[PDB]
Amino acid sequence: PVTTSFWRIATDARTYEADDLSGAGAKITGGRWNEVGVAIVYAASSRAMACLETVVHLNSGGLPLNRYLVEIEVPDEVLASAEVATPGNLPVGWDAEPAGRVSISFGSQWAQSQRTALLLVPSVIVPEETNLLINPAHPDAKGIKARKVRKWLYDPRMIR
Amino acid sequence: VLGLAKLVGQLEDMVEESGETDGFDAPEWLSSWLRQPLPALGGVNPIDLLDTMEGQAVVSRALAQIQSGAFA
Repeated sequence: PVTTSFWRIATDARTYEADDLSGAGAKITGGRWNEVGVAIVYAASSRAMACLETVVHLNSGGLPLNRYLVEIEVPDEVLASAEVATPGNLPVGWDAEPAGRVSISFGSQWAQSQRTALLLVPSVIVPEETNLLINPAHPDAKGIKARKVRKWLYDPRMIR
Repeated sequence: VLGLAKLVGQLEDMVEESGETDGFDAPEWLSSWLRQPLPALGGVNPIDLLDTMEGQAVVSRALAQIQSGAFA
């Protein structure tokens, strides 16, 4: 392949879809690495990690949501240009729970500087493994594609 | 003031937009969620934060992120 896949477990909403690459959802709510009003796409380096970040970390099991596994195909030359943040080089406090100013500010500086289109960050759940942030405003984000590949059905609170 | 009705409404709107409302008991689901550790908030039960306006905002944001897909 000349692409590398990252993963979301996402829903359709009223004004954006599960395969959105505009960062509409995170723009509305904010997140660990972005302010309300700043659009960013959050994806995980494995499908397992997407489940931990999306379902387990927010304890959202048991909701009758129509969740989709979304594959985000990132051009390898764009990934090669990504910034890599690690627990070792991030500012102290990036892993605060609830997320606070350190990670949000770091993410904001990265987004507004447009240093790179992609930022790889550690997960607060498993710091050794990574999530991907995509800045849709960055010129280099051109060529990234997203598609629903199947329903996501694994729900630890599912009743048989 | 807990303002559970506002959180229930938020949850009902989310399921209406993003899932299936038929058969879904939102106050029942919210009751359990509020009383279970929320890893995104460091393992605290969301109900314990509803005594301040700041805590209310934090819990509402976490609930909203269930739909938005921002990592918390």
